[PDB]
Amino acid sequence: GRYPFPKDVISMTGGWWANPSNWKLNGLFATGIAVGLALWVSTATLPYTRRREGITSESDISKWNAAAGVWRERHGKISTGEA
Amino acid sequence: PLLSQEDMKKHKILLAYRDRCAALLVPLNECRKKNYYMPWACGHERHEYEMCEVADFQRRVKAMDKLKAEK
Amino acid sequence: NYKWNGPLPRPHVSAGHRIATKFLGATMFFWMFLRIKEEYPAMLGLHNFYPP
Amino acid sequence: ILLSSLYLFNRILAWQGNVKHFYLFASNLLLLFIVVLYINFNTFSNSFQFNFELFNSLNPFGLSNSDISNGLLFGIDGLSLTFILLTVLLIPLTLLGNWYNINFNSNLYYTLVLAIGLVILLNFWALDYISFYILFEATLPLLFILIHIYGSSDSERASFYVLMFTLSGSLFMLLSIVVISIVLNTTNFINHNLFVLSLDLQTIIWLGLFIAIMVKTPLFPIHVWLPVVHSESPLAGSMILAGLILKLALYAILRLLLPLLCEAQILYTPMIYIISLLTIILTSLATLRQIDLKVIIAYSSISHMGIAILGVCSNTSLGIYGSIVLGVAHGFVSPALFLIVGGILYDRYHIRIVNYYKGLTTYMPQLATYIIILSFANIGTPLTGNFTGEFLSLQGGFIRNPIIGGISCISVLLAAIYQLKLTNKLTGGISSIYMHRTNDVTIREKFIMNILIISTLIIGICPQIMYNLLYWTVNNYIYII
Amino acid sequence: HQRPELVSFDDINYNDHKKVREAQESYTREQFIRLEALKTVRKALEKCYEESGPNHFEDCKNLAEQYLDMLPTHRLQGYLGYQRNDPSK
Amino acid sequence: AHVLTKDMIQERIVALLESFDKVNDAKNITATANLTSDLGLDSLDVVEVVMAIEEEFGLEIPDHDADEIKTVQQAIDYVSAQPAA
Amino acid sequence: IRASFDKAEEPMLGDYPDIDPFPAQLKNPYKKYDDQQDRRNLEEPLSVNDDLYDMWSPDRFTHFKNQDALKYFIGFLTIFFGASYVATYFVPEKAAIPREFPYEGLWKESGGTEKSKAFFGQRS
Ligand SMILES: CCCCCCCCCCCCCCCCCC(=O)OC[C@H](COP(=O)(O)OCCN)OC(=O)CCCCCCCCCCCCCCCCC
Repeated sequence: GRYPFPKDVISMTGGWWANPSNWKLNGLFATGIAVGLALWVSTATLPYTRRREGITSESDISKWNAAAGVWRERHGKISTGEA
Repeated sequence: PLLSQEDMKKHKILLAYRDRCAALLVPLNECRKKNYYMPWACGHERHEYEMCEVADFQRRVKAMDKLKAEK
Repeated sequence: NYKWNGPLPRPHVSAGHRIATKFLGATMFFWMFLRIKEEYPAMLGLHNFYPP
Repeated sequence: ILLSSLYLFNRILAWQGNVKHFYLFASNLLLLFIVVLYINFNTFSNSFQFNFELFNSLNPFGLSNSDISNGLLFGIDGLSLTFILLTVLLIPLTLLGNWYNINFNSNLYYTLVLAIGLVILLNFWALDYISFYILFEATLPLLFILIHIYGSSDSERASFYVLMFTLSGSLFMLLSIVVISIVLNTTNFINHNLFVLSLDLQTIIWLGLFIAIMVKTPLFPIHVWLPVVHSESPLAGSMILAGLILKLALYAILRLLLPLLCEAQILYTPMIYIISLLTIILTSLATLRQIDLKVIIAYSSISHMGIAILGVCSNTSLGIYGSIVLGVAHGFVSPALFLIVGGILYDRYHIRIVNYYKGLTTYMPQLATYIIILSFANIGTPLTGNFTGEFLSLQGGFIRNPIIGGISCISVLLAAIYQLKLTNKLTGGISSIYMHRTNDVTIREKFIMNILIISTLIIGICPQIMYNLLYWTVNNYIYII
Repeated sequence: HQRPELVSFDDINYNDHKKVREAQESYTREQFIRLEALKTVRKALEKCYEESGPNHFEDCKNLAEQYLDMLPTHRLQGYLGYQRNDPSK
Repeated sequence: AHVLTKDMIQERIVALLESFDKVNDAKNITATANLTSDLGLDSLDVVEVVMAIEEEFGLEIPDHDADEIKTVQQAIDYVSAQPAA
Repeated sequence: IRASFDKAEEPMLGDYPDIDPFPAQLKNPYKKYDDQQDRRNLEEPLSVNDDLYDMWSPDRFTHFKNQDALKYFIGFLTIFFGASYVATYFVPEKAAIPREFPYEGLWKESGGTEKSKAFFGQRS
């Protein structure tokens, strides 16, 4: 069941069977802070979100690969296993 | 009919799936996308691709039969 | 715990737990039956894909 | 100003009788002053900025504007600024951690502590070999006196160790510094990479410099003085020694050795890697069979310094940045662990034997939480600066030599072993029968430990915040043709 | 935005410290620019890969080969190697 | 939860001994009865009894203590002294 | 006294009790002790290598001897690995040839180039 425990021991977890007499009002405060933090961050991190594909166009991709080939030709660059 | 290289890229077929009938893979994957990969749906397309793979594996077992016969 | 070294009484179990047991067992058996019926050829192994 | 401030000091002493409030105030002012300096520090330049010269012949007692410079040079770049900020952060906490447990000759004790802190802070400002060496040795008399008077039972032997081992290394450092002085006739750090000594002479000078580095870091096999000196030092001595004086070694490598003896360093690097792998593996293993709390915490520092060395001689930007970050994180974490073992447990029970301690969670849950957090920080949990330092140092070491760095990756495991083996016994089990219940950690102790924890966490989640001071340094010392 | 003038170790007399500092800083800054080029390459490769998926090989071969090529050459190498050695002799 | 009372212990022990066969008699079993003397149990039979008692109350008796109990009162008090019974 | 490492320390003690060490885990747990969890009474002498014999020491198991347990461990591993390796020989052959792909094994699609088709490219 239960047993005696030293009352002077203060732990931020509450200690033994912590069940404060005003726990419902502190609970209202806690849930208010919870919704506030969750909503604030959900909105704040919204601009840093994006999808994986469809961000750039095929134009950019193909032109970048072509530019990379141009670079590899200006230098003397064979391909992997091309030997 | 064997798919065009361009078509096969355009549909973004996986490399291991790119075979003589990725042609039936394309509609099957489109159906599987419209429905939410639910088991009961896409039955016809799923069966169609499987029947490809039947013919496909069949030519393979015959090729191994011929190879075996040579020895 | 009235009786010791003696035959035990029939256990008392809540109505809800018996009803939950009946539902779970009925559902599992019925689902298994449905699955075997629907997949019998493929799960048992039939229609060999090799050429005859 | 100085006259007036001296008057203020005298009056405060006469009326209050204990200097320690004045010293705390002073050190806080010094911290604020250094922060102001950081504000006004230009980071888009690899040049020393707040220069001044002392004991020049034209003005022995003031600053020199002469066209001949024969005094001692001082000034800072980003690399010095980082460690200076660490120092001014640590000093007030060092004063505060002994706020109540010194009840005799207390004014002298606080004077010695503040003097040692100021000496190290000034040492980081030094810009030439001679002044660097002067302030590098100036601590030894203060440490000797402090440990001898305010130390634990075995403090006499501790004081003799801390003086003798460091002198032993410093005199070979002095041989190297004398050779440089007579060969170049210059001593400065500003332009000493411009002088290219013959390879043989570089190889000879490097020996004296690196012997000093072996004793001071320490490295295997001459590390045996550190565990003693730590265990019998008072709390301020231990915190200073672990958090600043060891980093003086790493700063010594980067400032005195690498820019001048580049080619000889390239020749000698595998020997350095042998010695660092030795120190890591062997000291980490030897930590398993210790029975004293402060001795175990002391042994942890040697292994972390071994990883730091492996980083700093890796000839890669990542290795050097990792060594610096690891030094800073160690300066945050190790003083906290020393605070625990030698200021909380030792001031409550006046014993350091491990067998007495067990199950501290029941009466002191807060102390147990602090122990858990600090130990997982010490063994290198990510989002702590220690992890960033060890990871980057190991990257540099693996690049410089794949086999040696790959083997050195065993430090993660070894550190976990000794540290968690300690904290397992300390926190859990049934409360010890040998000791009685005492108070939980107080407001002052919690304040110090919170400062250290938040510092290490801040640089652990975003280690980039140090880069603005160090992006020149990570290129100033690597030798690639 | 500052664009300090570029200086080389080869031209300068090492006895004017201002010029020597400028040469050291210029060399470092050029190394950092080279790094930026490497990172631009890598970011383009990441976008290429993420949008090409299964055919990323064909689509991104050029970028992948170029990134793998610039990796060993576009890191930091520090100025001490080149100021302390004259490559001519 | 579940808590036992001294009388419950005694009742269980009495029933235990009642069902044991090598006993002399069932009616003669007293609270202060000696198994060795009154019930005439063998050297090993009291051993069997202590094993039965530990198996019944779900405890474990060390060797030095099992042989110490000689009367049923000793057994009841011993079983009541153990918290997890 | 019993173990080699404790015997090694006998010259290194002068006027300290040469204790025979007994694993505290093997001390039967029904005796009473001043510290029940550590099964130690107050002022009991400590062996020089105590830290290897207290309760916090790595657990020791009594069922098999250490050497015997080693024999069993190595035996299980050897029999398993050897049986598997020998079983590799008595293996049936498959029935269908491995699959193939168009365009000389799609060597274009897995990167590849005309000059190097062996590195990248399927069975075709
Ligand atoms: C016993 C060991 C061996 C002793 C050897 C050396 C002993 C030295 C004694 C300490 C004296 C050094 C501290 C004071 C010198 C700096 C005074 C100063 O004015 O700084 C000069 C510098 C440039 O100033 P300026 O050119 O005049 O331009 C001003 C523009 N408004 O202005 C600046 O840029 C500001 C510079 C800040 C310097 C910070 C110094 C940190 C610590 C200060 C006190 C240290 C006292 C040490 C005591 C223990 C002994 C080491």
